[PDB]
Amino acid sequence: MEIKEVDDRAELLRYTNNIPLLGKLVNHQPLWSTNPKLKSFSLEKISAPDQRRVQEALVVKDLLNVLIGLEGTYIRYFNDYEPSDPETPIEFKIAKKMDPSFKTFSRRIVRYGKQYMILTRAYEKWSDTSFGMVLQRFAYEIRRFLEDVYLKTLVERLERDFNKVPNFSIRELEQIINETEVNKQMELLYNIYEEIFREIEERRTNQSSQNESSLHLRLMVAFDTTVYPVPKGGAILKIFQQKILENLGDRSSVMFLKKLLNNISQDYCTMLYEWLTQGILNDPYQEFMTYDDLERAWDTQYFIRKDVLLRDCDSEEDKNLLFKMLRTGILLKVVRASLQIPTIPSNSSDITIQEINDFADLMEGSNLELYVDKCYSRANEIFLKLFFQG
Amino acid sequence: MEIKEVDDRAELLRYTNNIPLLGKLVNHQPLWSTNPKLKSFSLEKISAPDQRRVQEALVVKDLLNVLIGLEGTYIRYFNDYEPSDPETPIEFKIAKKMDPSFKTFSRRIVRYGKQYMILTRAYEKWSDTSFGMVLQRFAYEIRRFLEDVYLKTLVERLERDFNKVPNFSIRELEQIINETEVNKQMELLYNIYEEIFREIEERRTNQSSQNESSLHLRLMVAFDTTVYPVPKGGAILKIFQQKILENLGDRSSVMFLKKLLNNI
Amino acid sequence: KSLKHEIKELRKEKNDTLNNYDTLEEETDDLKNRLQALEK
Amino acid sequence: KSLKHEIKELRKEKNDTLNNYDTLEEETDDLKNRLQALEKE
Amino acid sequence: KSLKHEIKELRKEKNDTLNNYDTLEEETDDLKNRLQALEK
Amino acid sequence: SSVTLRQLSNPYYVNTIPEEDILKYVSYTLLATTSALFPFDHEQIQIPSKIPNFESGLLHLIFEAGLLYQSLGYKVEKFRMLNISPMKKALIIEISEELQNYTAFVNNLVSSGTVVSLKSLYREIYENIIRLRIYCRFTEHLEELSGDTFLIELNIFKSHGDLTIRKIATNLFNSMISLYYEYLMNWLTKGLLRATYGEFFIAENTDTNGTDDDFIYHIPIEFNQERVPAFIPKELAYKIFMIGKSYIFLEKYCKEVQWTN
Repeated sequence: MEIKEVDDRAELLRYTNNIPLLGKLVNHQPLWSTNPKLKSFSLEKISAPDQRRVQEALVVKDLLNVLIGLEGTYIRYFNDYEPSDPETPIEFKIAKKMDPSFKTFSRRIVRYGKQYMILTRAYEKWSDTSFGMVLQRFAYEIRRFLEDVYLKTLVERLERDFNKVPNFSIRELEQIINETEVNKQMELLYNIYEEIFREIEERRTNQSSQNESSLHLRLMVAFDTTVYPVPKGGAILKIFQQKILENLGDRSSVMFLKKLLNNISQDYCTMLYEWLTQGILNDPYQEFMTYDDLERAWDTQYFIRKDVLLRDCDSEEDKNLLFKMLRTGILLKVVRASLQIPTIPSNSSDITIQEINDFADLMEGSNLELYVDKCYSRANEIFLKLFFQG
Repeated sequence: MEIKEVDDRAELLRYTNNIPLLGKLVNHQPLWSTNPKLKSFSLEKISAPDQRRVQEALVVKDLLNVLIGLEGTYIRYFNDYEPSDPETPIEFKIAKKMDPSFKTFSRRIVRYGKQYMILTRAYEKWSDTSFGMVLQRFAYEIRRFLEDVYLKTLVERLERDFNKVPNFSIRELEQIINETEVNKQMELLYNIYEEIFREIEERRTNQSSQNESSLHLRLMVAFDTTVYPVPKGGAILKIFQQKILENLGDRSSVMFLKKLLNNI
Repeated sequence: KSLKHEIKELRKEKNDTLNNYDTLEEETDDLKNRLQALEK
Repeated sequence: KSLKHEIKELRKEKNDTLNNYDTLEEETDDLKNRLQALEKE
Repeated sequence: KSLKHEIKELRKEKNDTLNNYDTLEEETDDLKNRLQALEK
Repeated sequence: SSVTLRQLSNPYYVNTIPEEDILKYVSYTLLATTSALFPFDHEQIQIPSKIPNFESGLLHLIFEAGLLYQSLGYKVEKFRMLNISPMKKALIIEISEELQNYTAFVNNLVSSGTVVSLKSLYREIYENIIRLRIYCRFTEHLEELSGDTFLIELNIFKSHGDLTIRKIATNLFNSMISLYYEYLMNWLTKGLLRATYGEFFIAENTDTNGTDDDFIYHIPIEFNQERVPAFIPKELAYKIFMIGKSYIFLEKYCKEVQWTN
């Protein structure tokens, strides 16, 4: 192949304000559509059955480049692809003169390459602060997955066999992609991405849309029915529990999804535990089920974010449990503020509360009910001791 | 590399009247600029990406020799270096046909080589009696640093890896220098030396210069407002305290400077 | 709004130019496919 | 106001793409001239 | 004072000679490279 | 058919730079140095024309680490010669220590010989590219924000969901808070406001308007309630202010030198 001469220079982006915390800071390489660095050796010159494997070698090289979102010689970006646009669509156009079997296989691989690009862009985007640490931990999980499963598989199997294994092929490439299940794990992460994206789109377009139990108690409270632009906390744990309810029967998929749900929600379980045992509200990303005002000092009015709730709050027992959690937290903060202490001693009651180590396990049965009941009894014991002896 | 024939007699110095107490008493070796002992094998002939490690090894040898002030085959003193004159300036010029990455790393390491030369010359000078025991103890601490830390690092790490450790390279040389803190501690010593030097220069140029409590009390005592040519005692302990202040936050630099002050 | 409008026009012009370049390459290949039977 | 960088990048990328397009029209014209020399005979 | 003057003049001549040497060596090497091509 | 697909693809990419030479020179380019292959410019790396668009894209991804290392080294060398508060110096030291760990990691990769392709080199430095990205984002406004603002921001980022951002923020916060504890310790045991650069909630205020020019009635020290960090209760902040004020009082006006010492 001949060599064309284009000025190619790597450099950090000058304007880094519209770039997320983990967005790519280096500029983009020269695109084949505008700045080709090779006089493309047209394919039909090696289309004969004796040059078929040479064509396969070229195409598999281009596919190993595509599987990480780089354009090969014969598999180039869509005409509408704009790399300087973080919202740009992502498609690949395949050399028309390619062997049709290679073309089919290359389409099926281009699919996973586009999924890789989209997921990379998605973890970059959700690494920001406005998305809540549930979605941030999810983005971290996506990045960890790519780097330590998908990139590992690519590098150590497909590229390594291209370099090392004779009689390697493109059908063996797709087979190896399907073996390690990395395509199914990518399909699960990309389905979760698509669901979060569809919900964001609904919340951004369906904007024109907008109990006596809240008064039956002695409460300076209010429901916060603000439908936030991006789902947070419970709104995304509902997405994950729904994707577990949908993928039942495929047990590897369910194990993967449950590992995801248990990793992502660790910090959320920490929030809920600290709330139900200390009345602490360490919510910097505004995603807990309840919050206060004045961010005179004790004059606090609690709100309930109906958007980030773990449950529906429609039924009777659901509102009972919700208000019991809010009440546990209120009583424990009142105790802490009374004793001027920063935390509540662990021995200030005979009822000990264990942490939350498996979120799905907490949400699945009535474990949330009994857990909040234990926390509520402990809070009421401490609170009535305070108010009856001090 | 083929040998050249020059006269190299290592003898003591004839006149030692303007030499400090610890000043060097031998004469200087022949410089490459005037008396080269080898025909320099031009580096352009090993610029091929296959012979790149050969040029790397030659540059590492020159660097291990520069690190103690000795000019190498391809890294040499510049033109104004006069070895007999002790107040000479010190810079190294690097072979222009060297690989540009090797030139960059070599300039970085030449910084340390020049700092070693200047610090050795500094304690040699400050070993005199006209400098006060504070500057003399600082010169003793400088020489003990060199001998027991800088030369120990140099030999037992850099030369032992250049002789026994494959996969060693100039970038790993600079990494080793940065990891052992030798660059940071030597930079600290060189900053203190430069502060003492600017002080000496001010006191040498600022010659346009000129308490009632000693009278409110029965004290037949006067003030000696003499501004000496070199700082002594408190005028140097103040420099060290000022350095410890300017290094607040770098606990390693603060510990080094505090041990230096407690020693001096 | 004017900067965004120039971006919209320049993107449309890029997309049109690339579709024209693809079309011209198909014409180039058709001309080569005619000509190679004469020059061989 | 940094939208001006995408404007300059698109203008440069368009001009590069148009230099490719003009070069491919010169190649198109060369092929048409070579066809007009041979295909008639 | 006279000895210090002579030292300064001799130091200057040395520096100029050394700078001239390098300029001359560079010319010498360009000529060698041209010659190696011609003798080859 | 023992010919691998790489050997079948090679004859079409012979006018390009072989991968092994690209690796030899990337060894240096990752450390923000120039070379004969990648002539690292002012702040550009100038990828040659013998490197096609796919290798060029992969090299852009890889050289993100080299450019980030260069920018962070520039920040370190700039602030190493400036006059900055101790807490900014601790932040600069954490930056330079990250750069030192990155240099050690790149040198281990290159010297081990286990890196045989650009894609494996990209996967190996991926998380290091991410860490350098975080470090270069956190310190974009280094010369424009005070140490306590950095404490507030890193306290916000200690709750991030990403473990890497959270860990970097936690370490930066722990170093800057060690030096803030040194500020507090100085003020509480010596009444010193030495080298705080306006990062402390207690500032020496010798600004008077003719009333008490010699501080007979004043003790020229003010206590800004708007600068108290969110991790210190205003009651404990007032107690700190009063402990320092009482130490300075006892030592300067009550001449109680032995007991204050």
